[PDB]
Amino acid sequence: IVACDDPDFLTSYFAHSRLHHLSAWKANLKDKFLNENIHKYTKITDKDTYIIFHIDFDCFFATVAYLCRSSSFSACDFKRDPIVVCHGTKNSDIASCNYVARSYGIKNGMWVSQAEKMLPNGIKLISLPYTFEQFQLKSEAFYSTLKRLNIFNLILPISIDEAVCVRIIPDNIHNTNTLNARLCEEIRQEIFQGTNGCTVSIGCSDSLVLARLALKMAKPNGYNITFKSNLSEEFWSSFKLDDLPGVGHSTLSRLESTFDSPHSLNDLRKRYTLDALKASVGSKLGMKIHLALQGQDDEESLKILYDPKEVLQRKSLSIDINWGIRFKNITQVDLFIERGCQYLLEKLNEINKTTSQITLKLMRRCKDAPIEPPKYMGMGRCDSFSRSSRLGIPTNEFGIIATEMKSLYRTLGCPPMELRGLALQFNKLVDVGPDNNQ
DNA sequence: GGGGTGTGGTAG
DNA sequence: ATCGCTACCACACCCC
Ligand SMILES: Nc1ccn([C@H]2C[C@H](O)[C@@H](COP(=O)(O)OP(=O)(O)OP(=O)(O)O)O2)c(=O)n1
Ligand SMILES: [Ca+2]
Ligand SMILES: [Ca+2]
Ligand SMILES: [Ca+2]
Repeated sequence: IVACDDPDFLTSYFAHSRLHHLSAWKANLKDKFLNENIHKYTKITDKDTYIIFHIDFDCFFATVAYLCRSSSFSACDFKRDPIVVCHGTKNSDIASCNYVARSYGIKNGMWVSQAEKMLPNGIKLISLPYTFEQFQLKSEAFYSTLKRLNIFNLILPISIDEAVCVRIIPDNIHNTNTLNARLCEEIRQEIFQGTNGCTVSIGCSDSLVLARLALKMAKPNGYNITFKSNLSEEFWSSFKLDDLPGVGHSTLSRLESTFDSPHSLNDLRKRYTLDALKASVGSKLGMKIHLALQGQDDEESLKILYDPKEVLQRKSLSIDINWGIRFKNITQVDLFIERGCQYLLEKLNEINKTTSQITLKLMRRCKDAPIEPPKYMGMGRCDSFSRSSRLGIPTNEFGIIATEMKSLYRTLGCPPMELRGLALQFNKLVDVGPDNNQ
C-alpha cells in the first residue's frame, strides 16, 4: 500500500485509476490522429453530403474483463450473470456493468453497495477485476478494423471504445437503408471477429446527434438507422432527457423543473419553446437542445467534422488527484506538488511545448463534513478553491513552475489536514520553434 | 469593441 | 478497503 506522501503515490494511483486511463487513452488517440494526418486534409467540406456511423463497444470493460477473466471466474456466464468491473466490495465504482446487471437497474458509476441492493435474493453479483492492458489491445483491434474496412472517409476517435465514422455519399450514388444495414452488419461482424468476441452497436444517421441517439436505441449488440427523414413520435418517445449529449443530471433537473417533469424526449419536444428552454438551461445549451430535438447538430458540434485537427488539438494539460489525499503538514503537501509538476513537465516536454499560465485548484473538507468520508480515501463533501497565475515568459522550467504552484497553494489558505484534493493545470500551451534567439 | 478571472457542467 | 480523471465550452462578472 502506497500513501500520498510516498514518492510512488502518483505512479500507483494512475496505474489503478480507470478514469486516468480513459483520459490518457483518449489523449493518445487524438495525438495519433494528428500525427497520421499532418500532411493529409481529410476534413469534411461544405460540398460533402455524409452519413455518420457512431460505433461503440457494448459494456466495454465488462465485456473485455469477462473475455479475459482469470481461471477463478472460468464458470462465469456473460449471458446469465449480472457482472460488474470494480476494485472493491462496497463504496467502489462500477466502471462497467453488463446488460444482465442493467436489467435490475444497475448503471455504470454506481457503487457496488448500491447495486447489490437492486438484486433479488439468490441473485449474486459477479465482480471482475480490471484488465487495463487488454482494454487497450481490444481498442487497437477496433480502430485497426475500422481503417482496414476502407469504407469511411474520416474516422474520429471519441473514446477508447467509441468512434465517429464518416462516409461521404456522392450525388452520383443512391444511398439506401439496405446498403447502410449491410455496412452495419459488416462492421459489427468484422469487429466481433477482430476483437475475439466483443460486440459493438452502431447508430447510423445524417447528423451526429441522431447517430448518438440511434446508438442508444441500437444497444445492446445491434444497429439502428434513423435519418432525419425517418423521425417519428415513436423514436422520440424512446429516450430519456439525459440521453441527449450534453444533458447530464444538472441540466436534467432544470428541464424537469421548467417543463413539468417530461419523461421522454417526446414530452419535452411537445412542451418546450426555444425561449423558455434558453431561460431554463442557458442560451447556447438551450439552442443545442432545440436543434437536437429537430435531429440537427449545432455549430459547435459540427466543428469536429470540418476542422478535426483544431478540435482534437490539446489546449491544456493537467492532473487531478481527489482520492487518497491525506497530508499532515505543508512540507508533505509541497513535495506532492513538486512530484505533480515533474510529472506534468514530462508530459509537456513530450509534446514540445511551454506553458504561459498555470492554475492550482484544491478541494477542502467542508466544515461540517466528517474527517473520514463514506468512501474510503474519498474526498467527501468539499468546498473548491482555485487560483491562476500568468507567467512572465512561457516556460518549461521546474523551478519557476513548482515555486509558483506552491505559492498558489499558500494563497488559498487550506490547512494541510483539511486538504482532500488537488489539481495542477497548465492552462495555456505555447509552441517551441526553431528560432529561440531572445 | 477588446481583454481578464473563477466556476459549472459534461463526458467517457 | 479502494484507486472520485481531466479537456474544454459556456457562463457570470470584473476591467478598459
Ligand atoms: N461512469 C463511468 C462510465 C464509463 N467508464 C468506463 C468503463 C466503460 O466500459 C467505458 C466506456 O464507457 P461507455 O459510456 O461507452 O459505457 P459502456 O461501454 O460500459 O456501456 P454502453 O456503451 O453499452 O452503455 O468507460 C467508467 O469507468 N465509469
Ligand atoms: Ca460503450
Ligand atoms: Ca463509449
Ligand atoms: Ca447525456
